[PDB]
Amino acid sequence: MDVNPMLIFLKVPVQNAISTTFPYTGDPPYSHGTGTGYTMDTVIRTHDYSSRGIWKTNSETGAQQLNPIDGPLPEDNEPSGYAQTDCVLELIEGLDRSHPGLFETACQETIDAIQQTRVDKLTQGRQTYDWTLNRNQPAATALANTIEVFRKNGYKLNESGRLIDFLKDVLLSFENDSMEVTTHFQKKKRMITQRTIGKKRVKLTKKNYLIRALTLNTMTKDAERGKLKRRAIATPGMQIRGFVYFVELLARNICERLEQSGLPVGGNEKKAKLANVIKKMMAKSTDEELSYTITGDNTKWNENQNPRIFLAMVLRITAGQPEWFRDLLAVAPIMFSNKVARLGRGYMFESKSMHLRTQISAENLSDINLRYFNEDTKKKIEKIRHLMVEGTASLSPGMMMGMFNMLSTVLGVSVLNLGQREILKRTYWWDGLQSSDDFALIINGHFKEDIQQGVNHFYRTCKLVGINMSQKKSYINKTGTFEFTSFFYRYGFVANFSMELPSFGVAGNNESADMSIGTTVIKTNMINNDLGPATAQMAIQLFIKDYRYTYRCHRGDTNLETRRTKSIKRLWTETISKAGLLVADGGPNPYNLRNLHIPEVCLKWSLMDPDYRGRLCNPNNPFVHHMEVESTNLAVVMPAHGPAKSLEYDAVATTHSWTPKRNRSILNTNQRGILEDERIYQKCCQVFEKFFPSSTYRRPIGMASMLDAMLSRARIDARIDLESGRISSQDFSEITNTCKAIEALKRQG
Amino acid sequence: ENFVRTNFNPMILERAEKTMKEYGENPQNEGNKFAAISTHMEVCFMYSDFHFIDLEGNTIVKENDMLKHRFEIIEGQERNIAWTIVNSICNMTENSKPRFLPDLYDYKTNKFIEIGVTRRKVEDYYYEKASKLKGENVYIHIFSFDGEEMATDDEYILDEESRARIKTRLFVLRQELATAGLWDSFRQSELEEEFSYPPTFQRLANQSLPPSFKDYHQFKAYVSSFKANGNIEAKLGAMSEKVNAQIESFDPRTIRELELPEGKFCTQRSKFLLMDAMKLSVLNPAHEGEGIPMKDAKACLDTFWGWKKATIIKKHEKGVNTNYLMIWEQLLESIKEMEGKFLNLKKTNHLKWGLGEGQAPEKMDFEDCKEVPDLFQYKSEPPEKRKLASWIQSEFNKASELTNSNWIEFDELGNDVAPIEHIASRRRNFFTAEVSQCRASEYIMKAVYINTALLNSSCTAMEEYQVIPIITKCRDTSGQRRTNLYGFIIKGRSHLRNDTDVVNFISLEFSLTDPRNEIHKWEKYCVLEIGDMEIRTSISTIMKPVYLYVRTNGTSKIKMKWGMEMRRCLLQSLQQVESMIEAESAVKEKDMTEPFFRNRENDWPIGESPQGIEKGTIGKVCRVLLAKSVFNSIYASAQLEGFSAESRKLLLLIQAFRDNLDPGTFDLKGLYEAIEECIINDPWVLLNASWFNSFLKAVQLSMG
Amino acid sequence: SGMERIKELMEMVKNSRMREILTTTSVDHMAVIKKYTSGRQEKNPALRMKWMMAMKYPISASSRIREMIPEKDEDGNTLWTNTKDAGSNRVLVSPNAVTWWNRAGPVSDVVHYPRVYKMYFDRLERLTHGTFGPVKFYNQVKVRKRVDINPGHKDLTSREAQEVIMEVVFPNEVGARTLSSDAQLTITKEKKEELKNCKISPIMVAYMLERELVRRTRFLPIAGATSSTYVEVLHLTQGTCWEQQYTPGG
RNA sequence: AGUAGUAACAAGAG
RNA sequence: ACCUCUGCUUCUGC
Ligand SMILES: [Mg+2]
Ligand SMILES: [Mg+2]
Repeated sequence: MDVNPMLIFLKVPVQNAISTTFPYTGDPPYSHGTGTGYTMDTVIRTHDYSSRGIWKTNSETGAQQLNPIDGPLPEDNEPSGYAQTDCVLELIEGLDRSHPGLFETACQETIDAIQQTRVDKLTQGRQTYDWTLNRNQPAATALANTIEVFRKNGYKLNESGRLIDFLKDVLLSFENDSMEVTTHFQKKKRMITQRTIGKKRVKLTKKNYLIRALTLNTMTKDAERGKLKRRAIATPGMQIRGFVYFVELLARNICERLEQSGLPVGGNEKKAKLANVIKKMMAKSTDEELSYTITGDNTKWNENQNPRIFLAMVLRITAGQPEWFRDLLAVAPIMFSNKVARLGRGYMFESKSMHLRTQISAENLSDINLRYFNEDTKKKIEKIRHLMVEGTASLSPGMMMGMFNMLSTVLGVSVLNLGQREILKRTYWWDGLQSSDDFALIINGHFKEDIQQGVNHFYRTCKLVGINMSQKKSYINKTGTFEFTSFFYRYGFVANFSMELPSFGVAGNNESADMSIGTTVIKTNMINNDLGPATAQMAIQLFIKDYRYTYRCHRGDTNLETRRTKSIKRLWTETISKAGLLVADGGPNPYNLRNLHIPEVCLKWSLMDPDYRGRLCNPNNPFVHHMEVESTNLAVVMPAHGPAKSLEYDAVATTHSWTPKRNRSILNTNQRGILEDERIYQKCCQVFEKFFPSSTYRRPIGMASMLDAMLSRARIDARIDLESGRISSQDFSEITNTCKAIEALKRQG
Repeated sequence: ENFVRTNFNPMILERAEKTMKEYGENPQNEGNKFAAISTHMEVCFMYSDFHFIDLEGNTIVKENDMLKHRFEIIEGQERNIAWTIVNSICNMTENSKPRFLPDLYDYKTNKFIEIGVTRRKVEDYYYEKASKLKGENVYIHIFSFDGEEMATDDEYILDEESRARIKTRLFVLRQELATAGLWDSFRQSELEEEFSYPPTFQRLANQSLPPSFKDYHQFKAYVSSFKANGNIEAKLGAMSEKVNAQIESFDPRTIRELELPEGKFCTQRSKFLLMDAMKLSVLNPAHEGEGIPMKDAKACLDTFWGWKKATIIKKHEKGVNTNYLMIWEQLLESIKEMEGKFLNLKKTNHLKWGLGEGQAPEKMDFEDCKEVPDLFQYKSEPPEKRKLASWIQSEFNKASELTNSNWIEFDELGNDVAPIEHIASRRRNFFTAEVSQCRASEYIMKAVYINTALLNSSCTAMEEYQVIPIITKCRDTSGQRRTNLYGFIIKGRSHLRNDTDVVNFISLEFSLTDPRNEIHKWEKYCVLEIGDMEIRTSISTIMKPVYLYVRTNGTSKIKMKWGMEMRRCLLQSLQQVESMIEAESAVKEKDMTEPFFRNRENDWPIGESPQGIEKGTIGKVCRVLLAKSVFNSIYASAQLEGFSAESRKLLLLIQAFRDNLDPGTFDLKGLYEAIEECIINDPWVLLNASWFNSFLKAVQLSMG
Repeated sequence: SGMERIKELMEMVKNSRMREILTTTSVDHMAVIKKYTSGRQEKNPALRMKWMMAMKYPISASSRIREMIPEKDEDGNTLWTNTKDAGSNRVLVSPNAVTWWNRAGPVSDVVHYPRVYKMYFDRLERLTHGTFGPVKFYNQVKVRKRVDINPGHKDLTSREAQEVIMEVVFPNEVGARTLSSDAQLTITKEKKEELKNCKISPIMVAYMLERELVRRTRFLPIAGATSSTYVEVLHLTQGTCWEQQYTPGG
C-alpha cells in the first residue's frame, strides 16, 4: 500500500478537511536580494494594460504620464485599465440613490474629524519613505524630519499643531525653488586617527523636491503564502500620508454603513455579513428560482484601478460639501496620479574570473551599458528607460502602493449595488460582499441562461470601471458552498485552523507578554476557529515547552544546562512554595482549559512566597520600561494572511516585562547621529514628564514651548507647596531664582 | 499696528502675540483685537505688579523684591498651564472650580479676579459680565478709558495708587489713540476653514483628469452636475462581445490529470536522513557528564566497535570527494582527542572547502571594476525540472508507521477540574497513544533538536567550526530512557545578517542503506563505508557494512527558526482528527472518542494497493496527517505554497460536483497552467501532484 | 518636593542642543519627537527573540541597575555590562540579572496590587467559586453577535472615564473638565480612597482604571447566555459539539 | 562545492 | 595582515 492522504477526501468533504490543504507548518517563501526586477515588472505591466491611452509629459515634473481613462473599450478578456468616467459616476450615483443620506453624513463626520486631528496622528504607521533621507524611516521620525526641514525653510503653519495646517504647509512647500536639506559624510583625519561624520546642507531644485515628494519607495513582499513568485509593494512618503488619512477616513465612514462591504470588520463580523447575504439570497421568490455563487478573485487589482477614477469618485461623493473640503480630499488622488516609483536597491554584478561582486544602484540603471544584464533584465530596462525621471520611474496609471482599500471597496460595492431587482428590472439580479480584492457574488435568476446573462452583465460592468475578474481563479456553483478570504462556507462556515497555526508559539516580546499572548491565542482559537479541547490542552503543553526553551527558563528540578540554569536552580532551592514560581522563574505550568483567561501572576498570587512576590512585583525595578498608557500591554502580531495587527494582552507588570536590546548597525553607517538626537529627545521628554506627569496618559496640548511650560509649572507648584506646609520659604526662593536663571539662559543664547 | 508696537511695552507685545497666535488671528491683519488685548494685558499687569505679601500677610506696595507676590496672573498664559494654575490653586484650598478662565488670583482674599477693558459704557459691560459670569465667586473689576471703574458688591481691594496709575495710563492711552486718529473703529469693533491650491499644485491638479478636461475646476463642475442617462447600457452595447465570462461546465470525469515534469529524477534534499538513518543507542545512560551532547555522543560512539579505514563507495560528482574522507578522519580524530564539553575543529583546507570558506566574491565598488570583460549580473535562471522518483513515496510510507519508542514527551498541565477537561484528557491521551510512536514524531524530534542547536551555535560561535551531534532521546515500551546518536553536523561560519543568509554545515550521518541501489536519490552525498556491524535476525547473524552519508548542506535563520517549531504538526493532525470526532459526537449526542479509537475497523481510505483503495483506522489517519504536516515542514518550498493554493480550487470544484451543486469555471486551462507552473523539481510537490492525480482517478472510478 | 527637577532643568538648559530643542519644540510637537527613533518595529519578533536569547546580554535595563545589583552573582555569571543600548541610556544586561532580582533583590510591599489589578483578580475569584455541571453533547447553534466582554465595568464613556482617571491619578491637571455626574464622584471618591499611597506606576494605574471603567464589546459566537460573566468563560462552557454547564461565582 | 531560485548568500563595514 | 564595530537598519507598505 502506497499511502495517499488526499484519498481522505473520498469519505470526508473537502471543506471539512480543508486544513490538510494549507501547508503552513513550514517556512514561508522569502525574497533574496533586490526587488528592482519586481518593481520594473510592475511598472511594465501597469503600462501594458493601459497602452492604448494618451501619453502626456508633465509640466511640473517632466514625467511621461499615461492616461487610459475614457480610452477605447476593451476588445478581449485581458486585464485592462480603460475605465470610463461616466460609468463610474453612474455607479456612484446609484450608490447614493440606494443609500440616501449616507454620503452627506460620512462627509459631515469627516469634516468634524478634520478640525480635531493633530499632526501626531501621522506618527501611527510603519516604515514611511523619508524624502529628507531618501530612504525608509519609522513614521514618527519621518514626520519629525519633514517638520524640521519645513521649519528651516520657512513653512511653519504646522506649529498650530493641527493636521490641516501641516497639509497647507505641504502644499505651499511645492512653490520652493530651493528646498534645503542636510546630508552626511565622513571626515577622517589624525599618531592615532579619529573619525566622525559632519553634516552637509544640500539644496534640491523645484523638480527634485517635487519628484521626491511624489515618490513611492518600493520593496519586495516577504513571508507571503500561497504564491510561487514574489511581488513588489510600495510605501509612500510623508507628503501624501496626511491626505490619504482623510480620504480613507471618509471611505471608512462610507464602508461602515454598507452591508455589502467587507471592510473594516473582523473575522466574526465578516462571517455574520456573509451569513446574512446567503440567508437573504436563499429566501426564494418563486420555488424554481436558481441561485449561483461566484467564488471570485480579481486579477491585477492594484495595477488597473486608476487615481483619476478615484478623483472622480471623491468629487462625486463630496458633491454638495464646502469646496475646501473637496479640494483637501482631492489632493491625494491628484498626488497619486503624478506619482513616481523608486526602483529599489539596484542589482548585484559578479565577475567569475576576477572573483568579485559589486552593487549598482537603480539610479545607475538609466546610464549603464546593457551588456552587464541578462535578457530579462535587459528587456525590462529597455522597456523602462522612457519612464525614467531622476532615478525614479514614472507611474501615472495604477495604484502601486494600494492605500485606497476602502475606496476600491466602495467602487466594488457600487457594482454589487447595481444588481438589485428594482434597478435592473431584468430576469436576473445579484448581491454579495466586497472586501477590496476579494468578492463573493450570488446571482439569482429563473433559468441558467439568466444566470449566464447576469454573470456577463456583472463582468462587463466591472470591465467598464477597471475591475478585472480573474477567470483562472474564479468559479461558480449553486449557492451553499463558497470561499471568501480563506473562509470556507459549506452550509455554514467551517474551521480553518491551519491559517492560525503560525500564531501559536512564542510571540517574542518578553517573558510576561509572551505567556499572556500564548494563553490568549489558545483561548481565542477555542472561541473562534473551533479549536477542540484536547488540541487546546496539547497547544498549552507545546507552548509551555517552546516558552521554556526560548527563554531558557526550564523547570528548577530538571537537568538541562543553559546560561540560566544555576540561577534558576538557586531560586528553586530557596523557595518554600514551588507552585508560586512563574514559568519564567523555573516554576510549574498552572494552565488548563478553564483558566486561560487569567494572567499568570494573579493565578499564582496566593501560592507565592511573600519575599519572592515582593521582589517580582517591585515597582522600583530597572527592567520594566513604561512609556505611555496608550501603548501599555500592546504587541504587534503578524498573521499568516493580512497586515500586522495590534494585540492587547493581560499581564501584571513584573520584572519579566523587560525590553530586548536594539539593533546596533547604525553605529557603522552615516546615520549614527540619529542615536544622539534620539537620546537627547528622550532626556527632554523625561524631564518634561517630571514636570507634567499626565503627559504619559493624556497627550498635552499647547503652542508654547516646552521650557516655558515647565517654568510656569515650576512657579505654580512652588507657590502651591509654599502655602501648604510642604515646602519652606528658602526652597521657594531658591526655586524662583533657579527659574529666573533659566529664563536668563534662555534670553542669553 | 505701529502704534501698538510703539506705545506698549514689549512684554505686553509678547503676551498679545502669543494670544493671537494661539487664537489663529494675526496682529498684522486684525489689529483692533490686537490693541484691545494689548490694553487688556497692560491693565492686568498694572493690576498685578508692585503688590506683595510679606512674612505676616499684609500688602506692602514696594518696588524691589524677599517677599512673595500678592497676585498671580492667569491671563496671557497658554490655556493649559492657566487651567493647571487654577486647578492647583483650587486643590490647595478647598474652593470649587469656576467655569471660565479668570484674569488674576489674589492670595490675600483667596479670590479669582476678572478684568475687562472696554471702549464704551462701564455699566453696560459690567452688567453683561455679571449676567454671563454668574454662579461663582469671581470678583469682576471692569475698567474703561474714562478713568473710572466698577466692581462686585462695592468691595474694592486694589489700593489707591495702583488704581490711580491704571486710570492715568488708560487716559493717556485714550488721548494718544484719539490724537493719532485711531479711536472710532475701536467702538465700531467692540467652520471658516480655507484650503486652496497654490499654483504648482494647481497645475498638478490640471494634469490629473480625464483627457477631455483641461481645467480641474471644469472637471469639478462636470462631476457636480453629472446626471446618469444610461451611460453603462450605452457602453455595454458599444462593447465587443468577446469581453464575456462564459461558463464552462465542470465535470471531473472529463478533466485531464496534472502533467508532471520530465528530466532527471528528484533527489533527496532533507537536512538529515529519514528512513535510511541509523542510530547508535545507549540504554539508560548514566555516564559522567550525562546530558552534555558531546558526552552522549562519545557514549553512543563507544557502543560500536566495528570501525575500519573509511573508503569512498559513492562519489559526490561535483565535489572533491577526498576532502569528505579527510573531514570524517579529522572529526573522528578530534572526537577521540577532545577534553571538554564542546568541540571546535581546526580550519584545515578540506574543511574550508566543505564549509565554503572564501567562496563569496570580494565586495567592491562599480567604478573600481567597471572594465571587467565578464562582469555579469547574477544568474536568475528558473530551477531545472526533475522527474518524480519512487523514493519519496516510500519515505512517506515509512514516516506514517509505528516504531517501538515514544518520541514525544509533553510538558505538564494544570490539574483537571472541569468535566470537559477530563474529556479532553482522555481524547488527548488516545491521540498521544496513536501518535507518539510514529516515525514522523522521531523526525520532529531530530529536526527540532538540529535546528535549535544550529541556531544557538550560529549565534554564539560565528567564527568557529562547531561539532553538533545529532541526538534524540526516547523511551521504550517498558519506559526506559534511551539516547540515540545519528551522526554529526559541523557548522561553518555563521555571520547571519539577513533572515535568508546561509550558514553552511557538513552532515555526517550513519546508515545501513547501500546508496548504489538508488543512486539518483543521493546526488548531493558522498557516501563512505566506515565499518561493519552484526545484525542479528531470525535466519542468522550477518555482518552488514555501516555507511556514512557525508554532505554539504545549508540553512538560514528563518529556516531553522521554522524547524525549531515542528511540534505544531501535532496540533494540525490532532485538530483535524478531533474535528472529525466532534462531528460524530454532535450527531450521536454522546462522546465518540472511545468508539473512534477503540473500534479497529478499517473505514478511512488512506492508500492504494494493486488490489484497489486501502482503508485504515483513525489512528492510521492520525499518523498519516502527522506525517503530511511533518513533510510539509521538512520540504517547505514556494512550489508547495503555489501548488497547494492552486490545487485547492480544483479540489473544491470536485467537491462541488459531488454535492450536485453544478460547478462551472471560466478558464480551466489557465487554472491547470497555474497548477503545473508550480511543479518543478521538489520531490514533495511531485508526490503531492501524483497524489492529486490518484485522487482524481479514484473519484472518476467512484462515479462511473 | 519639587526642587531637584529644576536643578536638572537648569543643567539641561546649560547645554546648547538641549536648550535649542526645549526652546524650539512646542508642547504639542513634543508628542512627535517623543517617538523619534532609529529603531524600527520588529517584523519577525519570534525569530528575533529566538536569535537574541542565545546572546549573552540581550536585555536593556535602566542604568541604575549598575548600583542595584552586583556585576556578577555567586556562580560567576556577568549580570550587567557598561555598553549602552542604541539611542538610549539603558545598559545591556543578562537574563541572569532578572533571575538574581527575583531571588535576591529588594522586597517591596505588594498590598496595592489586588486593588490596582482588581479586574484580573475578579476573574480568578469568579473561577474559583464557580460550579461545574455535566457536559452535554448536541449540535451547538452559535450566533455571531456583538456582546460585551468587561464583567464589572461602570457605565462611563471614554470622556467620562478619562475625567475620572484624571481626577484620581493626576488631580491637578484636569483642565476645564468638572465631574458632571454623581456616579463619577462616587467612583472618584472610592478609587482615591483605595489607590492611596500607591507606589505602583501611574501608567499602570491609569491603564487598569481605563480597562475597568469602560464597557468594551466584541463580536463572538455565543450558543447560550450572553452575560459578561458567561462571555468571560466562553472558551470553557461552549464548544462545537458540547456544552459545559457552569455557573460562575457570585 | 553547497544553500537556493527570477537574486542572493557563500561575512559586511572601518 | 593586526585591531575595532556589526548580525532586521540603504531592504517589510496599507
Ligand atoms: Mg476569492
Ligand atoms: Mg536543496
